[PDB]
Amino acid sequence: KKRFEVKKWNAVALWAWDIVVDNCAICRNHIMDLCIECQANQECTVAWGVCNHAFHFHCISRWLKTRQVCPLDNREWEFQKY
Amino acid sequence: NGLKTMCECMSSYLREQGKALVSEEGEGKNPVDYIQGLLDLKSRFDRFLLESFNNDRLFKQTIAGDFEYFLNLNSRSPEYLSLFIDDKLKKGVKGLTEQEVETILDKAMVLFRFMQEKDVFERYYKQHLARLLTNKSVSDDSEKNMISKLKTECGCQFTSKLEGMFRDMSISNTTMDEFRQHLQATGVSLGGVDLTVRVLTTGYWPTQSATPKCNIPPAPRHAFEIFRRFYLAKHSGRQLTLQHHMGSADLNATTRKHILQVSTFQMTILMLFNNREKYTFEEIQQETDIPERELVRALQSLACGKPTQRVLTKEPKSKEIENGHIFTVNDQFTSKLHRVKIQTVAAKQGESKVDDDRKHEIEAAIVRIMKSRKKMQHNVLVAEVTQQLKARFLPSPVVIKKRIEGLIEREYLARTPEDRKVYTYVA
Amino acid sequence: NVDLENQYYNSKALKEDDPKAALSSFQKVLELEGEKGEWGFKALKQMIKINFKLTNFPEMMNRYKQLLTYIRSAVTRNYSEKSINSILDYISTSKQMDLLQEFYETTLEALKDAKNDRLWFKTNTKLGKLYLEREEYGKLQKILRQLHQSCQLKKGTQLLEIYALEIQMYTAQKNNKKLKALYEQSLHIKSAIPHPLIMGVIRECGGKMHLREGEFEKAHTDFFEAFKNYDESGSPRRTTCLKYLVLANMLMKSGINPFDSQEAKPYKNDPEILAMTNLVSAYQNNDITEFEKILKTNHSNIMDDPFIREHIEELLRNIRTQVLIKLIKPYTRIHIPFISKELNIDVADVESLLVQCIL
Amino acid sequence: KQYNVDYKLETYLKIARLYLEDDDPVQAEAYINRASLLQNESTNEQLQIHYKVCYARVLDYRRKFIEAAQRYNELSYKTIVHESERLEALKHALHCTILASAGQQRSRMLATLFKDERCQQLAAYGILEKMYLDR
Ligand SMILES: [Zn+2]
Ligand SMILES: [Zn+2]
Ligand SMILES: [Zn+2]
Repeated sequence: KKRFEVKKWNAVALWAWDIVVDNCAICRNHIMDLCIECQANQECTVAWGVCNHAFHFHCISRWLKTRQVCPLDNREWEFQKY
Repeated sequence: NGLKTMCECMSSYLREQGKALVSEEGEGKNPVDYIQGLLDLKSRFDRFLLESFNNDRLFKQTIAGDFEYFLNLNSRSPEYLSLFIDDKLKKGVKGLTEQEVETILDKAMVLFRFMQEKDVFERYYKQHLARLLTNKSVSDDSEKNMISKLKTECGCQFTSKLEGMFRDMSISNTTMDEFRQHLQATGVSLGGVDLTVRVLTTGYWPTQSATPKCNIPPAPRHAFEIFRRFYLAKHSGRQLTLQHHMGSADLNATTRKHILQVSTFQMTILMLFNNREKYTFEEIQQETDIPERELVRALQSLACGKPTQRVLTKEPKSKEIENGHIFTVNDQFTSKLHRVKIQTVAAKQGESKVDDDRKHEIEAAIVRIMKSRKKMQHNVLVAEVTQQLKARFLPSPVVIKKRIEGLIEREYLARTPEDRKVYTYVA
Repeated sequence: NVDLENQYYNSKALKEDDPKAALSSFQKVLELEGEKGEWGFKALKQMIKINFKLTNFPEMMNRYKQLLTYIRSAVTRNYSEKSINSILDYISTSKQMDLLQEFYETTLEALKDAKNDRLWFKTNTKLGKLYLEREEYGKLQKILRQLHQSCQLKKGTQLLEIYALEIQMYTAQKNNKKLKALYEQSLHIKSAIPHPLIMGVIRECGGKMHLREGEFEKAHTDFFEAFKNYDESGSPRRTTCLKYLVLANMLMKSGINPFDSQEAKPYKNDPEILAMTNLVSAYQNNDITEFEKILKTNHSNIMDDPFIREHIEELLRNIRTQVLIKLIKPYTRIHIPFISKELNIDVADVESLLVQCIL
Repeated sequence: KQYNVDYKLETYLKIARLYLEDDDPVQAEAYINRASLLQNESTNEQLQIHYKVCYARVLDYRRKFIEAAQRYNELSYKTIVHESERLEALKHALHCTILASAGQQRSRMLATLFKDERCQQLAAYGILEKMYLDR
């Protein structure tokens, strides 16, 4: 017979990905690399989209030179969050 | 041949009515009744346009131009529109017919059409729907219909994130049903307490702060632990950072057993009060991780103006209680009602340098838009502008988008939408 | 209303039995009730559910019917919908088929003469799902025809729901042509607010149709959208969508590792997905021997589906062509048997591949 | 609960060197990647120097040699770093450059290492001298 007993509880959570990102899928190097082209010849930053797809700036730029879609989801790519 | 005089007289009447109804000064009247009057006058003008002129195109465009002339004067109108929409949708008892509701929504949509800057409009939607998190008290399907009709003419991103709001709520209730089914299938004693977990998303829902770490009582802690263990199973790759700002709970107290309604922090305060009497404020604050700024609202809500229920009072009766006000537990049966609730605190708790950063952002955007001039078709300019900056989250491509959208007002960057090929090239 | 809540909670506080004493208290509450208050509705719900534990079916049907006549305009439609769903879940866990359909058609007629556009549609679609669960086709034709007549745009959600229902119907009996027609009809719609499970089925059907037809570009987009929608909703239809996405990415001249996408990274060590993981580790970074070993080591999982089987001949061919192209770059004149040795195939097939590549 | 940047960085570096003790490259690479994510806000330069050292070490241990040699050569010029471990880093850079795959990058780094006068004092100089002229 506890003094107060809990009967209901409407908890609120906030799910987030355990790994935000570990690889730029144009160069197979992690996002904090120089995107291989900058590694050989030496600035280099990451870029994001609406689909939350982090890539190297130079990799996504050279992809967008001839293409206009995100490499992973194959939909229209536009810049968001630098 | 002689309708010019009537047109001029009605335009002057519209001008005087608009300058009377803008009321940038002399405020003080009730905002909700003011907005109701705005709705009434707009509907009166709509009725005049329809019934007498027989929806003539000339009169329609002239009244549209009139509305654009006298409508831009006010600034904090979208907040008023969102307030009116929330008020109408909250209480559907008066006018449950969907036709009147959808005509009101059509009026709101056409009024929003003549206006721009929907970002503040939707952040106000976020503010009103944050403080949907409580009991629904809505129609749901009407919200779905209005958001669908808005998305038909608005597009993506914001419409998709509101669709994410609805999808998140629905998937949360289905996951709750699945967890209840799992509890029924595999009986757990600690599952005797009812759990109504309503997990949300982080990429779409608004964020308040990092939230405190208020201690959980043993039994709710174990219940949330078993829920966490279940949720880490099934689909993996995510964790649950339980918050404490929002929440609804009930508690059985004292003598007839009365059911009280508390909101998270009050529950933990009472649980700490339970195991031992004669508890002072510093003792409570020492081991509950109670907040600092938002603590003010709850501290002056548990006393100092309570209703006739009078569930709990403090012996240091004063307007301010700094450090050493000793609290005491008392029966205080008073009211005979068995569902005494302290929800009234929600009806009164809502009341009551970026300069250099914004200057730097504006200057950076302006120098980027004039200086770059590089060969772009539609997106490589967005790449090179963020390339030029050394630090990120400073670009914020949304500002580039709005700059290039508003940059079409004259010759420069006024290129053909149908073929977005020539963009002054490298000049 | 003061004594209303007190009496309702006094009747509730029994909580150990129901010897008609709580029922009489609820009847008195209804007698003192005013004009269609939610307290009366919840009292009726409580007494109905507590008397489910005490059988007495005829009174169940009678007071359920009176509750449905009460819900015409007494409380916000969300509360009534939630109560209906909860009572249906409560009565479905104990089977009780006969009273189940009795309740179903009583609800159908009650919503027919009550509000129809927003409440009868959802109940009718729930009945359609329940009747699909029983695969008692033929009469479902009548059900879908009456639903189609009722809905028939500014009704995107309803049209998407009925499209999903009829797509499930027509894929139940292998009606590929009608499935393609329905997929096109749903594609004509450009504005809707789908359920997290409804869109997934139609996206899967469209991806399957694209894969079977011959185009291997839109199939990946459709399957990826289906998997993204399936990640939040459901679980049975998760692994197969990932497998089909992997196959689609296989057939379209490779391009970006599908498992490198963050939305599907954790689904790598699942035994049902380890075959696909090894297949993508072999196809990328071209390797004939690893691909052959992975194919041979798992005949059970790979060479048993009616869709992977038809597309392993298109596969095992692009990899060899890529190997030939990579090896032929530095040389200028070579022996055919030298190609035969590394390509691991006879000389005649080497000549066939070479003539196809040259042509 | 978040403690501080310094504590997380030092624990990451400790676990990374412990991994390198028992040649575990993948976990060390993952932890150095999270350190890469969290290092842009760090304030202590000694932690940055140790981070560069362990980054070069993990890059060398991952069988990738050209970039490891470049990182070692860059680290060999640090003023705060004492001369003894500067010479150690230069020796590691020479060992990494010699043991690599022939290419333009190898020749460029070879010439750069030959230009430095400190490498003359290094023990394994004859191999460098023979490598420079393409013997
Ligand atoms: Zn990259
Ligand atoms: Zn780069
Ligand atoms: Zn994408």
